[PDB]
Amino acid sequence: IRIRLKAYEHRILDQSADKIVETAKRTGADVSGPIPLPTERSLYTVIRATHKYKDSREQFEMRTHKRLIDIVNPTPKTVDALMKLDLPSGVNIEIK
Amino acid sequence: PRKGPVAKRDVLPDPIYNSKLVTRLINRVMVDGKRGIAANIIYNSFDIIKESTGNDPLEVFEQAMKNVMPVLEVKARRVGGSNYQVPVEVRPERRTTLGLRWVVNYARLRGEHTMEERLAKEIMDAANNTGASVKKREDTHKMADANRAFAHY
Amino acid sequence: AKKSMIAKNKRPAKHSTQAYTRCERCGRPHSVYRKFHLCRICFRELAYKGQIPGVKKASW
Amino acid sequence: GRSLKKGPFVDDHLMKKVEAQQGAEKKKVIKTWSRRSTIFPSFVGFTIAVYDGRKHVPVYIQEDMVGHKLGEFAPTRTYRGH
Amino acid sequence: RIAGVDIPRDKRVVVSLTYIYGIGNTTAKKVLANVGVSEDVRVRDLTNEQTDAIRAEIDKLKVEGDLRREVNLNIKRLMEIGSYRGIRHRRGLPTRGQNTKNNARTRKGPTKTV
Amino acid sequence: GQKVHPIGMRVGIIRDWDAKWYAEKEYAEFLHEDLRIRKFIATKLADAAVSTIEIERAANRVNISIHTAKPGMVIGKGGSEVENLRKELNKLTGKRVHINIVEIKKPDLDAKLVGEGIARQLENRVAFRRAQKQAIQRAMRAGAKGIKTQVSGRLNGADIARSEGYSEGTVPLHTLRADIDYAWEEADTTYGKLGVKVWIYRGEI
Amino acid sequence: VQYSGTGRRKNAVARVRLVPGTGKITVNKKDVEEYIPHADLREVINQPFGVTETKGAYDVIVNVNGGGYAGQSGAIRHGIARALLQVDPDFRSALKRAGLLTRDARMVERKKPGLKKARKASQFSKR
RNA sequence: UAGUUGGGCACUCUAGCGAGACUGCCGGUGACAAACCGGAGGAAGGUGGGGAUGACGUCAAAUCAUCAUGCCCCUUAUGACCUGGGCUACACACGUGCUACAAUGGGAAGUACAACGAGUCGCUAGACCGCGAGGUCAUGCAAAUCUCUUAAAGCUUCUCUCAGUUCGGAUUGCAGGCUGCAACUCGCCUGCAUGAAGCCGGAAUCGCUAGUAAUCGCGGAUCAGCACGCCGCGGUGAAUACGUUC
Ligand SMILES: [K+]
Ligand SMILES: [K+]
Ligand SMILES: [K+]
Ligand SMILES: [K+]
Ligand SMILES: [K+]
Ligand SMILES: [K+]
Ligand SMILES: [K+]
Ligand SMILES: [K+]
Ligand SMILES: [K+]
Ligand SMILES: [K+]
Ligand SMILES: [K+]
Ligand SMILES: [Mg+2]
Ligand SMILES: [Mg+2]
Ligand SMILES: [Mg+2]
Ligand SMILES: [Mg+2]
Ligand SMILES: [Mg+2]
Ligand SMILES: [Mg+2]
Ligand SMILES: [Mg+2]
Ligand SMILES: [Mg+2]
Ligand SMILES: [Mg+2]
Ligand SMILES: [Mg+2]
Ligand SMILES: [Zn+2]
Repeated sequence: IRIRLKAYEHRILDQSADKIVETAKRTGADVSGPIPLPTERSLYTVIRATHKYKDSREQFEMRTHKRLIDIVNPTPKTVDALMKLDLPSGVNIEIK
Repeated sequence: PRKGPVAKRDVLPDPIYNSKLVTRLINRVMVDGKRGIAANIIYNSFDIIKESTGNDPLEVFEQAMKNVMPVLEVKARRVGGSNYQVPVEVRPERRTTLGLRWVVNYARLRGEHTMEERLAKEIMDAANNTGASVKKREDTHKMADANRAFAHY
Repeated sequence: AKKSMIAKNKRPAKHSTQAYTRCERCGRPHSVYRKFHLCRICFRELAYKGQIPGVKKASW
Repeated sequence: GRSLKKGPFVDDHLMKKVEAQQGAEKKKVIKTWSRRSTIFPSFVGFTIAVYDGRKHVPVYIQEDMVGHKLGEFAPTRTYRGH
Repeated sequence: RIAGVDIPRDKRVVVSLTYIYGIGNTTAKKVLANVGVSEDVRVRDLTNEQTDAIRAEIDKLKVEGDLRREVNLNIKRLMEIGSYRGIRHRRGLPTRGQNTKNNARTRKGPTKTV
Repeated sequence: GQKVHPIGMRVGIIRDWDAKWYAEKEYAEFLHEDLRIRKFIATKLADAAVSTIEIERAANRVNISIHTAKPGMVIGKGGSEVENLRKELNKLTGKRVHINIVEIKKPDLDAKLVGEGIARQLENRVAFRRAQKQAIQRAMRAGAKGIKTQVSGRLNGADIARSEGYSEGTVPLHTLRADIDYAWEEADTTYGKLGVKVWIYRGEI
Repeated sequence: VQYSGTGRRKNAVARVRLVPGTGKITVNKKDVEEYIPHADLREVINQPFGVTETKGAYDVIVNVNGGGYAGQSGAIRHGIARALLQVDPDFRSALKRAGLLTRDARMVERKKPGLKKARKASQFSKR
């Protein structure tokens, strides 16, 4: 089984990863990871002013930190365990 | 700058002649950071020198530098309502800089089709104490001598 | 004529190429980000407020 | 240019008008706002009053004119000089 | 010489052919391919037989006065029908839609300071 | 010269996003749904002392944490008011809306609430100096390490607008670690808008 | 027995391995002359051997990627110096005084907003 | 055939947690200070490089056309719908850029090395047709997995031989490709044909102190389509700073 975690904040992301790994390991399944993935970055530059004044800009960046988990020899309990373990809303989670 | 003299960045010696002066010449001839073309041109010029003359091109080029490198320059000074030139001894770093700049500029201005050909010809003439580069050095010393009255300044 | 323009933009366009984006917050036609559906002005305002998830001042 | 597979372009209303007047002993001016419509061999011999943005200018169509858009034959803006 | 124009002698055959009106570098390559003549050989070296074969190929192609007459008829046609392009041609302005506030010097001619 | 937004400067350093959700294909839709939600709440609870709206999304569900200094007023009797709010928000959004109310202890340390108070008083034609002075006093009593306030516009109906401000303690906007709250509020008067700006520097993080 | 090293220059990273031999160098399964056809660059690569007096003693196998040829050459040089430290600690003094061990930190400076390059500014006319 | 497969994560890499640089230590100067000069060590030394960050205020500076708003004006019209046109005009003047004027080059062939980023009706493999722009079938990928994406300068050979040219690529003719309901006004791109001025630029004026200038490409936002502009990335990579009179 494969689990892809994504979040805008690596801190909460790592907390959720710890929870996933701990619950799987407790349920007896073997887990590979957490595997950091290349964090995605998107950049936006906007004119700071509302009218003319092209030179003065400001730059915003949105970062997506991603983690990967691979569960091996999944017990029947682990599948429902990893669906009961509910992550904070700030983390997007994918399974397989 | 205002604070004071800054450090000079070093140049490693040329790979095949084992000289820093050759590397500086390569840099001078380089354009748009195309050091490959620059180094190739310099080596071809030295090959032509070793061909047209049986001597070592490096020694020939050092002789050309000796002939072209100035000794007294003129620095402009604004004295009240009058601005005029003043003779000034040249520090050795500026000597090499002027030598390379003059040689390369007049090499580019020569009439031969290819730059390495022009460069080799100019180097040989300078070593022979003739050519545009030596002429420019003569003019520099001549201007310095004419304004020699201002040495006290 | 901003209100009528906003209404017409909301309505389906007669031809596909006529369809264009306006800042859904203020209706500005220019500089509308597809990801956020906001003009540059409104994007910067809300991003400062911290109400756009993930976005933050860039620096590198 | 216009893709060959697409074929020539003409506004349907203009084409319908010229078609209706094909069997006409004497052609009557066809008034169109459509600049886009391409001229056709059928269009030959007709006088078409094309809108220029302020009024319909008549143009007599000929086999020499065909192959071009109508709007090109009606200038938009006037420049007398300085 | 070949098509009524004395092509340069020293140059390579492909370039000498380009000197003919209506023939560009691609067309020169094509005609030489048909005739079998190598591109590198100079025209002065080219044998009279190769020159005759080249003449045949050019005569197959349209060049010089024929080409010029064709283009002038097209331009005359636009002007006579009074198309927008014809008016551009008549008044010496860009036909292809360029902006004329600046530049346009090629069509306009030398600047007039007034 | 201009200054960076005090909150926007620290978002992602010590302050966190209010819209606490992640989305890729529905990012724009969710963002605009949140904006409409915020506007609707602002209109609805204008009289209540609502400051911060934190929105979390869980699949079709939407959890909304509303911080207020008047939780009783927001809730109503037996949750009647919060329930009416939920139904209206469900109609608005088109999905299940769960609402969680949070009590704003120490309202004197909230930038938006302090700014709102000053704007209300200006609308009622209180002396701007008096409004700002008492706001600063209350904030310092609450324990803010520093506070700064500013009012700009046609003060007292003057034809020439100007800006008058006051401060107390420390408000080092350039110190990133400092927990400085900020908010801009407008008071609609007879002569036009007056801008109110409040900076509140709490215990640094 | 192989002595490993990692070198970096600009965006280039070079994993270097020294194996005793005749001084032959191979990069990405290809000889140094093929890969880096610039004699000056090749001499740069061999500098560490010269200072350590270990000319010809060690053959080098390098897996390098990123950056360009000059950057990858610098990375090879850095990795070679580190590999020599593994071979003999006493080379540290000569290597350090030659400055071969220092990781050249000069990277590309970011383009600034409003400036055409990192420092180049748009041409300015007063009136 | 392939990092392929098995196998291993060692290395690189990725990304969390940390370590590291503090004038911390050594010597000299200094008013027993601040501090300054030099040294050792170290990847990095004195703010290591760069970014973000912009005090009170100044110019009744800019914006009532992002938005909001006091007051004033219009209310079958200064409001609203539609087609077409204009904002793209062109005796002229200026700013900012791109391309050049050639041999440190042009052309042909071969060969090598990046980074930042984008991708669902979106990136599109591979194959076939096309001189080409592209087209057909069709594959993988919501992506460190697939693709855009073998980057260009570069290096190696051949050719051109100082020519307004094999430089230059404007304008123009014809013929096409796309996108789109539609390309005349008024898109970008392709082929053939044509082959403009231009031979390094007066007075004057601009940027830049190192991975910088110079130069070379690559990506992206807007976006059906359309950039020499903007934002960002990497490749190659210099010259000079005596000095503060002006
Ligand atoms: K738009
Ligand atoms: K135009
Ligand atoms: K201009
Ligand atoms: K690490
Ligand atoms: K307004
Ligand atoms: K107004
Ligand atoms: K101007
Ligand atoms: K430009
Ligand atoms: K060549
Ligand atoms: K058009
Ligand atoms: K585009
Ligand atoms: Mg559009
Ligand atoms: Mg010709
Ligand atoms: Mg145009
Ligand atoms: Mg004013
Ligand atoms: Mg104005
Ligand atoms: Mg108004
Ligand atoms: Mg305009
Ligand atoms: Mg010439
Ligand atoms: Mg500086
Ligand atoms: Mg660069
Ligand atoms: Zn907006």
